Order: sequence, then structure tokens, then C-alpha cells
Amino acid sequence: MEVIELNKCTSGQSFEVILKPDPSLEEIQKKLEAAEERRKYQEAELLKHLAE
Amino acid sequence: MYTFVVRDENSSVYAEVSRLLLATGQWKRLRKDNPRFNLMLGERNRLPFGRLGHEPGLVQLVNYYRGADKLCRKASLVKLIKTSPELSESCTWFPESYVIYPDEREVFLAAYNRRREGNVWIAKSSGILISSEASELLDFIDEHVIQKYLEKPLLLEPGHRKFDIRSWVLVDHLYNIYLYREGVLRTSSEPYNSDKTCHLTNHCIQKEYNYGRYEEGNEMFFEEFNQYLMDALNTTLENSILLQIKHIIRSCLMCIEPAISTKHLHYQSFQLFGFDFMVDEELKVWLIEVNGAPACAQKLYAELCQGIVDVAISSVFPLATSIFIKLHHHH
Amino acid sequence: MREIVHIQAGQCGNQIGAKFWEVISDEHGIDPTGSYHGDSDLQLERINVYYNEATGNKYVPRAILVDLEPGTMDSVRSGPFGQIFRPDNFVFGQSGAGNNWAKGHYTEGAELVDSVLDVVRKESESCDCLQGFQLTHSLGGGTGSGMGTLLISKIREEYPDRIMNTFSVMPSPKVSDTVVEPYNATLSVHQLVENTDETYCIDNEALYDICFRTLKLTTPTYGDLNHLVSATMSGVTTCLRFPGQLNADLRKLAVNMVPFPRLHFFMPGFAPLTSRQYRALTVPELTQQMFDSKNMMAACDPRHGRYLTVAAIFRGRMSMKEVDEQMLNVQNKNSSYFVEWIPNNVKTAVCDIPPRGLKMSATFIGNSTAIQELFKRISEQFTAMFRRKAFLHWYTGEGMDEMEFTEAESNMNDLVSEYQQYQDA
Amino acid sequence: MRECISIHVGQAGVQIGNACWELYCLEHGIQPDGQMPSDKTIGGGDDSFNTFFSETGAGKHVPRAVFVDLEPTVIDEVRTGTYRQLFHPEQLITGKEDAANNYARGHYTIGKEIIDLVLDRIRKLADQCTGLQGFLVFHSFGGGTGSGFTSLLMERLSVDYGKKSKLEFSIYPAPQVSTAVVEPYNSILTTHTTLEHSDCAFMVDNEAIYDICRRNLDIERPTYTNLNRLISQIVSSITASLRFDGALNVDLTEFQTNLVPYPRIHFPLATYAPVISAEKAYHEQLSVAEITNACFEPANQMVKCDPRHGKYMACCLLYRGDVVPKDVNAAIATIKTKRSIQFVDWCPTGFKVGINYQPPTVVPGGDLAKVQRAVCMLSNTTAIAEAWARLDHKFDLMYAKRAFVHWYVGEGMEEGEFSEAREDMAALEKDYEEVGV
Ligand SMILES: Nc1nc2c(ncn2[C@@H]2O[C@H](COP(=O)(O)OP(=O)(O)OP(=O)(O)O)[C@@H](O)[C@H]2O)c(=O)[nH]1
Ligand SMILES: Nc1ncnc2c1ncn2[C@@H]1O[C@H](COP(=O)(O)OP(=O)(O)CP(=O)(O)O)[C@@H](O)[C@H]1O
Ligand SMILES: Nc1nc2c(ncn2[C@@H]2O[C@H](COP(=O)(O)OP(=O)(O)O)[C@@H](O)[C@H]2O)c(=O)[nH]1
Ligand SMILES: [Ca+2]
Ligand SMILES: [Ca+2]
Ligand SMILES: [Ca+2]
Ligand SMILES: [Mg+2]
Ligand SMILES: [Mg+2]
Ligand SMILES: [Mg+2]
Repeated sequence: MEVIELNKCTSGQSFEVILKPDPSLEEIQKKLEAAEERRKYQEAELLKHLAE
Repeated sequence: MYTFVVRDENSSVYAEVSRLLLATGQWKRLRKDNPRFNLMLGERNRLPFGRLGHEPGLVQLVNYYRGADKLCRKASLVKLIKTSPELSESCTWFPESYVIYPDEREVFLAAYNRRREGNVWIAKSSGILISSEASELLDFIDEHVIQKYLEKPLLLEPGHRKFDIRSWVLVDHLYNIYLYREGVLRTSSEPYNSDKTCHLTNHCIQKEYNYGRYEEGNEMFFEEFNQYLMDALNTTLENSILLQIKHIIRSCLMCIEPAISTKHLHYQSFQLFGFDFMVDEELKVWLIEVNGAPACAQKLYAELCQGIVDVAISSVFPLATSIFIKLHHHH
Repeated sequence: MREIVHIQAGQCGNQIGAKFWEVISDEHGIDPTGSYHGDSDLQLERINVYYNEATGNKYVPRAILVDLEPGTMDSVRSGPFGQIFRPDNFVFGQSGAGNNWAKGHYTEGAELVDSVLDVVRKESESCDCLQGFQLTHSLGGGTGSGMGTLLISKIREEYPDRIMNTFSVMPSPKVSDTVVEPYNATLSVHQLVENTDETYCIDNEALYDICFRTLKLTTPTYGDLNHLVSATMSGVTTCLRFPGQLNADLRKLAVNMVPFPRLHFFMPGFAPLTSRQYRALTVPELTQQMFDSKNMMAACDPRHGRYLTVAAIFRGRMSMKEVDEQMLNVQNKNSSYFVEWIPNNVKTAVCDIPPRGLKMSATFIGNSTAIQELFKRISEQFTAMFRRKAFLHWYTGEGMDEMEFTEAESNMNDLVSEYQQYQDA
Repeated sequence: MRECISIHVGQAGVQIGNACWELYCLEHGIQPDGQMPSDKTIGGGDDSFNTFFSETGAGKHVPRAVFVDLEPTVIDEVRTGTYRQLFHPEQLITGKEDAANNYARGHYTIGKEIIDLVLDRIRKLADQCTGLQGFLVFHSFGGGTGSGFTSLLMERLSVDYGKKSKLEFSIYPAPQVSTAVVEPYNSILTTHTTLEHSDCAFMVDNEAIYDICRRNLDIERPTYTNLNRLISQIVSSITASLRFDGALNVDLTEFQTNLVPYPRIHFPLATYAPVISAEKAYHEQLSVAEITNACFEPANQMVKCDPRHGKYMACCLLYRGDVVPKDVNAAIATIKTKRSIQFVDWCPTGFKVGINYQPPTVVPGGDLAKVQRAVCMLSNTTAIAEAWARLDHKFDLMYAKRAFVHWYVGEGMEEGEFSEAREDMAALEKDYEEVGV
């Protein structure tokens, strides 16, 4: 049981008690544009199907 | 209508309980992976306690205590007694034991030399070697916990033979500790030669390596054992042994109660335990091990399983003289 | 504002459609003249989903009325709420479809579909954010079945990213007009399988039985059958018409109810179905009735299959704590009838405003694999005639050939098989 | 003084955000119009409350917050609510159609078309910060916008604000209030994509809050308003160290330092006490030892789990009210023996303690009784992995049959992202096991 780093102020106090010793912008755009492309491809096939 | 699932097809006990639950006309068995259950008769190993208590509107009960393995492992029990102040290393009813990683080798040697300075030990783990030489035991492990071998066991007569006592204990969700009235002695059909068929009282050893000569299946029940004590030793099972057993059972379970209790938990637990006791010629009881998934003597399956339904299952899920002794403990 | 465009086509579609607007118009306080006369703010909360606002605070249903003969639509214009519908949104022909799918889909319907799509385009163009369309029709006739599915195909082509939902009346020999109904129903089911996201299967066989057995109507009429459908249509659209959290729009409903694209045919159910009625029902009673087959209008037995997803809606001032308890009771008692590989597939909603003439009610929406019985029933009737090519001339005279019938039957047999495989998973 | 920006995504984040800023204004004595009498520095200053509130020449203290939702109905509550005068129009962003409980819709389809607008609005707040610590992101796991758009935004924030800390307040799905069957999919999809971009995330399971409301507050059928008032209290105790004078958790970086030794395991468990029904005429006032003990009762945790069967990597105690260090040390010593507290060997066995003297603020007319002292404990225990396993199991059952998968593929997502997300969660579960057992 040890108490360390006791700090006191008007609002309160704190202390420590010891009881025992990323992807780039370009890569994000590719992901989003790739997904948009797959959506556009699937819609085109549907419209092609409806055209038939 | 209550529902339950079965996740351990190899449980002789809860197979009977499953049979009884259906025989009440008020319990419905579900698929083993159906999560909308009231009761789980779960698997021994890797029971998913983390998926219990998260079904809205379902009171869920399981037949195992998470963390009870600490009491049901050769090394876990050994460490538990030493490091638990409630049990202490000065524990008088537990044989001197050490954990040897294939570590407490140094401490075991310190006592071993101090003894030779009865010095026989038995090494076992989860294949047993009983040797009077530390070399044979230590080498056997590396090829486990070394425990003192009781060189002065109480031998039944006629037969001059060794035995052990199996006690079944049921702990319910409220953490009441129930001791089944009916115990069993697993006697050795062979005379105690101080070969291992007479030193080891395991049922398989007796039925594999004089079996059945003295008692049916080397199983002597309490009434016969009690009569023998009255005749041979002018005493009773209750006074000479049974008080020490209830003290040992209560101490072990009270010790871990704060760690495994489900008093304010999102699911409830109960569990049946098998305690193994050794009795020495001074009529002192010794704790050998605690079984987490014990079987039962065939004659005692019906009474015990019904009692499990009565106090453990029907207490949480009610239907439309007690066979247990309630070891009254404190919070 | 997420608007829904309503289309009702053919005799059955227009009679059921007219009753639907009569029902919900009352629930929202809208009178036959289009003027709001309600007392609760919940009424006007999401009124824009089904109604447009006009000059003088008039509310005009966003409904398009379609038929190839003026008969039924003349009745609507003279019906109770005939004056509430926008006159422009009446689109009708004169030839009729003669209970012929080919006429509604290929010859007579094709001549009129474009002027219908012009009206649809006009409603959609003024939608702040259109969510999709709902269609009311029968599958057994010629206009609702044949032209209705033609409209769906053309709506999907022009609005491929919007939700398509239909209320579809399944034919039954017990309530039949012509022997060719199985032919027309089979041809439509394939259209529905491909081009709708959500289809409420309303079986006239179930509606008749409920009227005869439960409601104690000796000689049910089409009006009596439509009384059940109006009540059901009100219940299943409550989540769209009033404030709430669950299935608030068509797309979210589809996501919760349709685990596989082709298996999107729902069994509706309504409770109570009391005959002559002042006695209030308890929450346990509403729940048990709601899950009983006798309250379901698809003429399938749920215990013969398994539920993939279930939506329950409770209306009226009741104990919500008790509603959750009763719903949890039903699932836990009969857990063998809910597939184990979709956890928590039962979603419950509650609406304060009850339906007219009831203190509380429950509406059931189930995606059960038992629906394969309804498609099996149609498949048997179709095949009985098709093996002998009976009555086919009515269709080959309009340009169809037998191969199209063979595919339609084969496609529906596949649908039944797909329902069977997931019932054993 | 360094500013913190709050971002609220989806219905759950927005409604929770409104509840917190209602509490913040009460705690800092800020009226709904934004005026703050106790602030003598009109139109400026680097006081502690300026971390969350900027100031205008008129004297209005404007929250450093942005609300974003793909549907306008929820953010319209803020526009016309009690604290409507607090925010300005640029801070509220709404679309016209939501993600329909579909992660792919929120992330790719709708998110791609609205992300740049959100970032631009955040840039406006960032440019008004002398030194920006980072962001606090509030959102649900199960919602399509909460899961899908948040993961996109977190990625972009890591790009445009690379050196800034990002903390999460996440709502874990619970069927008793869940609105969709595919919530397990969205939870795992967003956790996988967000895992590398969040320095510290606080998970709140709606199941736990729901039971605490029914049991402690005697609420038969708790609603979102009940749930959010309680959640805002826990959030307030977590963020108080950033808004008041103090020496513990004074900046977002310190949250990582004190609670997350392993970057992947950055989900501290929160336990709060006491929760007292305001309907009680007179309430017994619990002591420091009593509330400190309640921090080890599973029934008071934000996520139901059993820490007794896990290992601790860090523990922090945040006290508000009449608390003095002497009583804290006595309570800790008492519990440190009786209670089952098992640390890991590669961490110190200690507690970082923070005391704020102002007792918890109760929203007038709320469900929580005004208490004289409360505590929130932040403990990074492996027991919280039970929540991941529960979620992962439900994911497995639906994904074995590919149930609902077509909805995500239809939005442009590849089916492989399902398995890739699941394998990550399997790795995450392994990480917890390697540290706790
Ligand atoms: N605690 C709490 N949970 C909420 C609240 N609102 C929604 N939730 C939970 O959030 C999940 C649904 O996600 P939402 O945030 O509503 O969805 P969303 O972010 O708006 O995204 P969309 O699908 O586009 O609507 C469910 O699990 C709800 O239980 C709230 O106000 N408080
Ligand atoms: N320390 C000791 N002193 C004396 N005999 C001992 C002993 N440890 C074990 N034995 C004997 O050896 C036998 C086997 O011991 P042990 O309990 O390890 O087998 P086991 O664990 O399989 C019991 P069970 O079959 O109930 O699980 C005991 O029944 C007892 O007769
Ligand atoms: N429930 C109900 N079913 C109807 C109604 N009118 C017709 N039907 C059914 O619809 C089928 C006939 O189709 P119908 O709508 O008359 O053909 P259409 O006018 O060409 O679209 C038959 O199965 C009838 O049983 C009605 O008012 N209510
Ligand atoms: Ca013509
Ligand atoms: Ca100032
Ligand atoms: Ca980062
Ligand atoms: Mg053993
Ligand atoms: Mg007709
Ligand atoms: Mg939303």
C-alpha cells in the first residue's frame, strides 16, 4: 500500500495508490470507388435483363 | 413448461437427471445448441459461461461453477491450500504436497532430506508412481505433484486392506452446501503390502489387477462401515470420521465462495462434487482430491439424482426427509 | 419526407385498395372531403407517407388507380371516399382483360401501361424522398395479375433503387371466378419472385375460412373478405404511418424480414377476429390468437415449417412490459418453430393509436417456410390442367407459347424447393 | 488549454449527445441560451470548460460538437429542442434517407456522398482550436449510420488529423431494445474497420443499462430517454477530467496511457455507482467504501461480464462528491483482500484515483436521485471479451447460411469483407485469451 503523485487543487485532487510493485486518402478513394463500380455493374445487368 | 439442453452425453449422472426431468411431464429438452433454454447440463471442458444470462425473459441455470476447477485440479488444489489464508499451509487435514513442473522441487527436497535425516511419497498428475526414493519419483515426472503417501492407513478386517471414502456434495445457487447421506468406501481387495493393487484403491485397478471377495465390487456402504466401527473399534462413523469430512468439505467450499458465487450474477450455477478422503489408523480423515464431474454408485443413482432435481433444479424452476445434510455455513 | 406511392390495379386491387384508404383515412382523421378533423398530433405526424397536401390544408392520397374496364373504378369514384382521390390518378381502359394474364401483360395492358407510368412519374417527381411503391392486386385475374406485374417490371426499370412492395390476393377454388386462375397465379408468382422486395400473401381460401368458421358468416361475400384485408393492411402499415422505432420504412422492414432475396413472401395475421365484440382482450389473448393459424390469412400451417423472421405490431393502450413478456413466452414455448441460425428474429412494435372499433389489436407478419404449401397448392392446380394443355388457347391466341408456361411452373417448383432446403438447415 | 471536439453519428450518438450536453450545461452553469454568468472572461479565455465550449462575443458558450445523421428526424429534435439556442446550424448535418440498418449502405453508398461535407464542417471547428487534442465519437454498433458511416469517418480523421487522439463511446446491441436482426453483422463490420483508428473505446451494452434502469430506478419498461440520462452520467464522469481543473486524465492522450497498454485491447469496462431512484422519499447515503465496493459488482457494470475470471491491465477510479483520499485508501485496502482482483504480471497492481469535489449533477425531473458522492471505475479487464464472443457467435450462426448477406453485397461490398472482419475478431479474441488466462 503506497500513495504516489498526490495533486491537489480547488476542484479536487488525484493520486496513485500502488498495492504491490494507416491507409492513405488514395486507398480510401479506391475502396469507395470500387464499391460504387460494383453497384453500377449490378444495376447495368438488371437493366440489361429488363431490356431483354 | 421449462426447457433444458444436454451438452455432455457422457455424464452418467445428468443422463439420469435428464431422464427424470422428462418424466415430470413439465420439462422439455431442446437441441444442444438452442440458446432459449432454462437449464444447461453443459460440457465438462470449455463451457461457454460467457453466453449465459443474456436471454431476455429467461432465467438460466447451469450445473457447473465457473472457476471451480481451481478446487478440482491436482496442482490447483495444492496451490489453493498453500496460498489461501483461510486454508493456510499449516493445514492439518491435507497431506504435505508440492507442485513439480516437468516449480517446488527445491522445497520438496528440503523436506525429503529432513525426513530421512517414514519417507515415502506418491507422484501423480492429470499413471501413478509410489516410491521411497526421490530420484524415482522426480525422474518419473520428467519422463505432476508429489504428495506424501500415508504409510499408516486404516485397514479393514478381515482382509487387512486399504480403502477410500467417496462423498457426494451438492452446492445450489444460494451456495448452500449439501452432503448426500449415502457415501461409499472403495476398498482394496488385496492386503496392504508395504505391486500397487493393494496401495491403489481405484475401482478399475481392483476390477482389473480378489475383486469382490469381501464386498460387492469393493464398495462398502456407510451402514456396513458404521457397524464395523462399532464392533471393531467401539465407535461410530459420525464421530470418528464424518465430523472431519463435513469440516473439510465446508472449508474448501467456503474458501472459494467469493470467487465462484453467483449471488448477484446474470446467471445461476450449481454443481455436484466428489470428495475423496483417506483415513489413517488414528481415525484422522485426509483430503485426497475433489472431483468436478463425479459418477455415482449404481445403488445410489436414483436417490441422488432425484435429490439434485429437488434442491438444485426444482428450487429455481418449481414443478406443479431430505437425503442431504445442510452444512450450515456463513456468508 | 419518405413518401410511398400506392398503386391499385384490377377489380380486386381497386376494391381492396379503396377499403384500405377508407380505413387509414379514418385513422388519420381525414374525412371523405380530404379535410383533417383529428384530435391527436400523432395522426398528422407521418401523414406525408401516404398523403399529399393541397390548397386549403387538403390531404390527397398518393394513390394511382388502374384498370382495363371502368366498372370497378366507377364504383370507387361513387364509393364512400370516391371524391378524395385525385381525378388525374384514374387510369382505365375499356377492353377488359377477360381474366387473362396474357391480355393484361402483353396485349391489352401493354397499350395502357405508358399512361400509367406517366402518372407514377408525376407523383414521384414531387416526392421529397420517395422510398418505394406498394401495389394492391389479385393474381388470379387478368388486369391486377398480368398488367400489375407488367407495371412492376417497368417501375423497377425506371426506379431500380426503390423498394417494391405488394399486397397479392392468391386464388383458391373455394372462392373462384374462372378455372384459369392457377395459370394466371403461376405466371405472376415468377414476376413477383424477381421484381418485388416484400409481398404480403393474402389467400382467399384463408379469408373464406375465417369468415365461415371464426366470424360465423354463413355466406361470405367479397365485402366480408375485404373487411379482413383492410384490417390487415392497416396493421402491417402501422409502422410506416405512425411514429416508431421498428420497421419505420419499407427498406428497413425488408432488411429485417428478408434473409434471402427470393424468399420474401409473408403470411399476415390479425387479432382479434371477434364476431357479434365489446369485450376487451388481454395481452396474453392477443398474442396467442396472433400466432394461431386460424388468425393467419395465407392458408398455411406454421407448424409445418419454420419461421425465418417475424414482425409483431400491437396497437392500443396496453402494458408494454406485459407485451414483452408474452412475446418472450411464445418464442420460448415453441422454440422449435424458429430457425436457430437467425438469432432474435422476432421484433415487436407498439402503437398507441388502436384501429377503429377496438381498444387493442395485434398484427402479425411472418416469413415462414410453411408458405411453400400455398405455392404447392397453386402448382398442383396448374399442373392438373397443363398436362392436358387445357384452356391454353386463351393464352396462345394472345401470342404466348407453351414454353413460357413450362418455365413459369419450373420457376415456382424451384421456389418451393428453396423453401424446403432452408426448412431443414 | 487544448480543445476537444465531439462528433455524434446516427440516432444513438445524436440522442446520447443531446443528453450529455444537457448535463454539461447544467454542470458548468450554462443556460440553454448559452450564457454563463460565472465566466467573467467574456468572449474568450482558456478555462477548463473551454475544452468543450467555445465563446462568442455575445457571451454564448457554444459546444465544440457536430451532429451527423443520414436521416433528419432525430437531429431536428436538437434544432427545436430546449438547447436549440446552444448550437448553430452549421453544427447539425442531416441527409434524407438513412442506411436502413445496413453497414454497407452507411459506409459506401451514402457515406461516400456525404463524407466530404462532414469533414468540412469539422474543419470549421478545428480551425477555431489553438491546440486540438482529438475527437470523441458517439455512435451505435448496430445502426447502419452508426456503424457504417462512423468507420468511414474514423478512417478520414486518421488521415486529416493523424497526430490527434480519437476516443469512442459505442452502444453495443441488445435484443431487448434492438431494432434489426443484422446488428451483429454491423457491430463486427465496424469494429474491424475502426479498430486501428480508435485509441480508446468505451462500450456500453444496452442490456446492462436496461437492467440497471429496471432494477435500480424501478422503471418497468425503460425507454431511450431513461437509458440516455444514465449513459450521460457515466460519460460525464469520464469526461469531467477534461472539463474541470484536475491532474488526472487531463488530455485524451492520458486515457491511452493509463488504460491501454496493448493498442488492440482498448475497450475499458465502466462500472458506476450509486444509481438511486429519485422516487424514494429519503435515500440512505452510501459511503466511500460502499460505492467503491459496488465497482466490483457485475450488476453495476456497463457490460455484463465477470471480471473475477479475467485479468486486469489497468484500473482508474473517478470520484465525484464528498470524497477524501483517506477514505479511498481504506476502501481499496479492504476490497483488495476480500475481492477477487487478479492483475497481469507485466503491469503494476495499483489504482489511479481522481476526485472531483462537485457531486454528480441530476437533470431536474429525471430518474436519478441526487447523491452526495459517486464513482466511476475504468478497468481494462479481459472479461469484457465475453461481449465479443457473444457477438461473434451470433455472427457465425447467420453467416453460415449467408443470411441477409445479399443486402450488403447489393450496396457494393464484397463478401470477402465479411470473412476478413470475422477473422480480425477471432484474432482479437485470441489476444484477450493470451493476456487473461
Ligand atoms: N442507448 C441507446 N441506444 C440507442 C439509442 N438509439 C438507438 N439505439 C440503439 O442503436 C441501434 C440502432 O442503431 P441507430 O443508431 O438507431 O441507427 P442509425 O445510426 O441511425 O443508422 P440507420 O440505420 O441509418 O438508421 C439499436 O441497437 C438501438 O438499440 C439511444 O438513444 N440510446
Ligand atoms: N497421499 C496419498 N497417501 C496415500 N494413499 C494415496 C495418496 N494419494 C493417493 N492415494 C491412493 O491412491 C489412489 C489413487 O489416487 P488418486 O485420487 O490420484 O486417483 P484418482 O485421482 O483417479 C481418484 P478418482 O478415481 O476418484 O478420480 C487413492 O484412491 C488412494 O487409495
Ligand atoms: N379478396 C378479394 N378477392 C377478390 C375480389 N375481387 C376478385 N377477387 C379475386 O381475384 C381473382 C379475380 O381477379 P380480378 O381482380 O377480378 O381480375 P382483374 O380485374 O383482371 O384484375 C379471383 O381469385 C377472385 O377470387 C375482392 O373484392 N376481394
Ligand atoms: Ca385496342
Ligand atoms: Ca471565458
Ligand atoms: Ca491512429
Ligand atoms: Mg481425478
Ligand atoms: Mg373480376
Ligand atoms: Mg437512423
